[PDB]
Amino acid sequence: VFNRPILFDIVSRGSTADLDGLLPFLLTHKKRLTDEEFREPSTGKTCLPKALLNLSNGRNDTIPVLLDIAERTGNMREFINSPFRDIYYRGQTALHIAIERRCKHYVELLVAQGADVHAQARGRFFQPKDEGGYFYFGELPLSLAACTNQPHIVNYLTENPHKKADMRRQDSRGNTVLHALVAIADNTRENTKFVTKMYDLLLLKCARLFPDSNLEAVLNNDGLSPLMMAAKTGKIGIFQHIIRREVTDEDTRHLSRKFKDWAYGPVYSSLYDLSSLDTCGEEASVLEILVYNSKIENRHEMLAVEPINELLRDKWRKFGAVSFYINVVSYLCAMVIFTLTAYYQPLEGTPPYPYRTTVDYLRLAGEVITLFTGVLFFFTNIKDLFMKKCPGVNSLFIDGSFQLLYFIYSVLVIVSAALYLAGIEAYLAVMVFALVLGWMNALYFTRGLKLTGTYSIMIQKILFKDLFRFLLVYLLFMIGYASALVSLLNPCANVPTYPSCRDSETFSTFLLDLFKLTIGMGDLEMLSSTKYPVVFIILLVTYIILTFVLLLNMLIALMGETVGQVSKESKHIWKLQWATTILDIERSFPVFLRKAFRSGEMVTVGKSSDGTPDRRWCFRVDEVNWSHWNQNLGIINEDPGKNE
Ligand SMILES: CCCCCC/C=C/CCCCCCCC(=O)O[C@H](COC(=O)CCCCCCCCCCC/C=C/CCCCCCCC)COP(=O)(O)OCC[N+](C)(C)C
Ligand SMILES: CCCCCC/C=C/CCCCCCCC(=O)O[C@H](COC(=O)CCCCCCCCCCC/C=C\CCCCCCCC)COP(=O)(O)OCC[N+](C)(C)C
Ligand SMILES: CCCCCC/C=C\CCCCCCCC(=O)O[C@H](COC(=O)CCCCCCCCCCC/C=C/CCCCCCCC)COP(=O)(O)OCC[N+](C)(C)C
Ligand SMILES: CCCCCC/C=C\CCCCCCCC(=O)O[C@H](COC(=O)CCCCCCCCCCC/C=C\CCCCCCCC)COP(=O)(O)OCC[N+](C)(C)C
Ligand SMILES: CCCCCC/C=C\CCCCCCCC(=O)O[C@H](COC(=O)CCCCCCCCCCC/C=C\CCCCCCCC)COP(=O)(O)OCC[N+](C)(C)C
Ligand SMILES: CCCCCC/C=C\CCCCCCCC(=O)O[C@H](COC(=O)CCCCCCCCCCC/C=C\CCCCCCCC)COP(=O)(O)OCC[N+](C)(C)C
Ligand SMILES: CCCCCC/C=C\CCCCCCCC(=O)O[C@H](COC(=O)CCCCCCCCCCC/C=C\CCCCCCCC)COP(=O)(O)OCC[N+](C)(C)C
Ligand code: NA
Repeated sequence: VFNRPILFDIVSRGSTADLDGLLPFLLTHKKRLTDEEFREPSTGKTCLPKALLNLSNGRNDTIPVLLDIAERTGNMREFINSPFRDIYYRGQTALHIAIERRCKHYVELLVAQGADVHAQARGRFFQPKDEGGYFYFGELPLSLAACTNQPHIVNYLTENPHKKADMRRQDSRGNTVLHALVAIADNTRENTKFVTKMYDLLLLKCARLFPDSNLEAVLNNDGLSPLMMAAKTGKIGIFQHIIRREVTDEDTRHLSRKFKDWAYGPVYSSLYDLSSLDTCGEEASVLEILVYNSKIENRHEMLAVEPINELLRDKWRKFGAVSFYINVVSYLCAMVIFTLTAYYQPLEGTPPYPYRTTVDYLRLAGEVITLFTGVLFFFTNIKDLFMKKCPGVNSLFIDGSFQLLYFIYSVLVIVSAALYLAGIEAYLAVMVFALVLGWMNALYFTRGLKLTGTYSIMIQKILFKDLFRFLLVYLLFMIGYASALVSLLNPCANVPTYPSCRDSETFSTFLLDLFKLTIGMGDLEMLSSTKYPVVFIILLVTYIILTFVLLLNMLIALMGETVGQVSKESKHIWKLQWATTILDIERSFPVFLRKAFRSGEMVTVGKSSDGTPDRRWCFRVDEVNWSHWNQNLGIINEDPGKNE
């Protein structure tokens, strides 16, 4: 009377008037609502999911009934819990369905019987949009309700009579509720609204509940926290909100990262928490994540917030400026040292090994210092291949290209030294390409000034969305005419004189004469040796119009369309270049020296409810406001000033 297909029409239909009869039929035959001849063969779906999917205006009258019949045969902690055993909805239960349908009345019901509030929806659907899934809320019903802008259940699953969902529970990746809100978040307006609210709501609620380590400290199975997870994923709206977290109620002020050290009239000093941002060596940091392994589309907005920008300038003036300007002079000299050898490198015989003088020993000092630079830039770039390297190289204006070019320069100094030692005499030609790269690799060191650093990246953008497009067509106009005009010149079999005639290098030299014409440093050198002389000049004049008057001047005009558009991008890319420069210098120091150039200070920011004073390494920011007069919230230092 009640087989599989007939019921799943009923509970789908929502008619609680023909299923009066399951009990006398589901008791004498000794069946159960959780059998294999009663669930769909593919997923594992049951009456109780099917009801909530087929929900009539927020009300399916069958769920109060089926669980009554479930009890009188007997199952609640096996019926409600029954997960879909698919590889695609794995772990999903009726409760995961009761909240996504946004039905609160039954979440009370499903929890009233004590179903589960930590079942983990591990399916390929319940997977981020980086694996082959759609919607990753975490994996828990609590993490779901928070990640769907549904506060009242997020309260309920915490504050209810029956079994409570704690916030400390990790999903299969370590990610708690707050790790998950950073995952579902985007940097839109309405998303960042409830993300921050439900973010706030919980770590406040974690403190009134378990009075211990904040939930925001709970790392995951990658090693990251919600703040370091926002930095890696590019979530500004929450990333901002964490760093400027002012909590006023003194029971939870310890969940703050912006403080108010003092406020005399309309001037106050704000004091930021650099607990994770600037950790000198020991811990993983927010600042090394934004700058190295993050999303380049939003780093400039994540580095252009509270203390980060002030924090990098506070590193540049200490050590970042100086050490950089020792890196530049040491490189320029190394290229002087590499210049002098090539100018005093002899050019007779086998590769000129014999030195036998003082000057030739001074040259040898230049070749040994040189080969060091090559192998140095070799090893430093190969260890980078095992460590930081491999973004979208050479379309990446944050040392993506220069890493590639110093690697080339590293090869050619090793090749040239191989051939200079293997006896081949073309050490020079390879060495000559190395020399020119290296002086062009001194554009690397234009980061110490917004002027020249903004300059060396426009060069690289006007070399992409600009003069390669030109090289394309210009090679079509040029091969077209170069083949067309040499087709008119008569061979030298006809007889010895090239510049009138055609033989065997005509094309080659003639391209150069056409390359000179477009740019202007050539002469037409009009020729009567051709068989049709008038048609020849019809074609040169079209080359000169369609290449100097039309393209090479349009080439100037496209740059103007570029440098007006990529200027704002270029100021933002420099701030990454500049920052990546600092953290590389800093990272190269030992920990005791980083810990000597700390950007901050210990401050007694409050008591940790045990009398333990909270000694956080922090960063001051003087600020002024002639409108926010009631600055009487968190005045740590009642005596305003720093009183040095
Ligand atoms: C940029 C190019 C990319 C595609 C590859 C195109 C290659 C172009 C080079 C053309 C070489 C010349 C070959 C034809 C002419 C020639 O030489 O003909 C002959 C025979 O040739 C040779 O014996 C070989 C000599 C050259 C070898 C080294 C080239 C190395 C080029 C490397 C590529 C350049 C970029 C490298 C950087 C890569 C990374 C960048 C980032 C990429 C983005 C990530 C004459 O020679 P000769 O020695 O005089 O022989 C004597 C013959 N006799 C007279 C005695 C009978
Ligand atoms: C204190 C605030 C000062 C503010 C005022 C301004 C001061 C500026 C001083 C600048 C110092 C840095 C410049 C020196 C050269 C330098 O650092 O060259 C670096 C590397 O050099 C070293 O490895 C040498 C080891 C020793 C260095 C420090 C010596 C200075 C110490 C004295 C300063 C004062 C503090 C401590 C002294 C100890 C006692 C405790 C203090 C507290 C009181 C007792 C060059 O970079 P490179 O690796 O080539 O680039 C990275 C390459 N990559 C990763 C990008 C590929
Ligand atoms: C990925 C990097 C690795 C590169 C791969 C290529 C490496 C090695 C090739 C060298 C071996 C070939 C020569 C051996 C045979 C020989 O000996 O051949 C010679 C002539 O050979 C040459 O001239 C070889 C020219 C080499 C240059 C290649 C390109 C180098 C790299 C190019 C890329 C970098 C660009 C920079 C430019 C800046 C602009 C853009 C910047 C970027 C944009 C801003 C024959 O004459 P002969 O006197 O008889 O020789 C002596 C022979 N004897 C009599 C002793 C037996
Ligand atoms: C108050 C501060 C007290 C400290 C004072 C200074 C102390 C020590 C100075 C030590 C000098 C050597 C430091 C080397 C640092 C270094 O390794 O630099 C490298 C640069 O390559 C080299 O150096 C090549 C290696 C061979 C050495 C140089 C040539 C031989 C020695 C010359 C020394 C003489 C100097 C100058 C004489 C002329 C003077 C005119 C003044 C004028 C003042 C205006 C940093 O490249 P990287 O960051 O890794 O970026 C590369 C790109 N990539 C890989 C990251 C993408
Ligand atoms: C390759 C490595 C990289 C090197 C980098 C350092 C290079 C240069 C140092 C420049 C420092 C100042 C730059 C700040 C400019 C600025 O801030 O503002 C600029 C104003 O520009 C200037 O005034 C440029 C200088 C004018 C005089 C030229 C020579 C000065 C250098 C020293 C002398 C060199 C000569 C002769 C040598 C003779 C010696 C005997 C040998 C002779 C033979 C024996 C525009 O204002 P704004 O629009 O507001 O800027 C926007 C950026 N903003 C404000 C946000 C930072
Ligand atoms: C996907 C396309 C792939 C196609 C590639 C095919 C290229 C070449 C293979 C064929 C050449 C074989 C060698 C020729 C024979 C030879 O050895 O001839 C030599 C002379 O030297 C040449 O002729 C070689 C220079 C070029 C010649 C024209 C071809 C032009 C090729 C241009 C390729 C264009 C690519 C791309 C377009 C640009 C835009 C970017 C793309 C799209 C986006 C990426 C011997 O002369 P001699 O005996 O003295 O003759 C005298 C005869 N007399 C006096 C008796 C009548
Ligand atoms: C859209 C661009 C392409 C247009 C192409 C179509 C136009 C013309 C091509 C056909 C020309 C044919 C010429 C005649 C054939 C020839 O060559 O006959 C030669 C001699 O010729 C002549 O005496 C012709 C007199 C001069 C007038 C030339 C044409 C008119 C010139 C103005 C052209 C204006 C338009 C265009 C140019 C500006 C372009 C920039 C725009 C933008 C581009 C996108 C044969 O020698 P022979 O009689 O044996 O020697 C003389 C007799 N004696 C004394 C030895 C016995
Ligand atoms: Na213009």
